[PDB]
Amino acid sequence: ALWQFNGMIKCKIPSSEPLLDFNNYGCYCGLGGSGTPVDDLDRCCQTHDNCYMQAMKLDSCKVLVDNPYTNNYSYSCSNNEITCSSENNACEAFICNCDRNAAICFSKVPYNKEHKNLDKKNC
Ligand SMILES: [Ca+2]
Repeated sequence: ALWQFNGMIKCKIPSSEPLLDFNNYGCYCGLGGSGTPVDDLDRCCQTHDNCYMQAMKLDSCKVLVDNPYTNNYSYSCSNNEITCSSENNACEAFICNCDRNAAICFSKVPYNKEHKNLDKKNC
């Protein structure tokens, strides 16, 4: 869910408030997304959106009424490393991996303040 995703990002970027820093960034970081990613961070978000769409296609996820945003899963942050739990059932395990991948992606690319709250006229 959103609360676990927030924590994974802070796990990799301890100085951030991910729900403030990465929401509404580019054409893809935030709800929805279309167009050509504006930079590599925006591309991390595009990949993440695709991952969520893929999760949605899984039989296992289609059984739950809960979408990725509210679907809770278990993970730990230790020494700034993220570990998705073996106790997650298939859907939750898939979503946890989508989240883990984006958090690490976010921690490896430049952050461009001029892409924050981007006019979706660029998308
Ligand atoms: Ca998005």
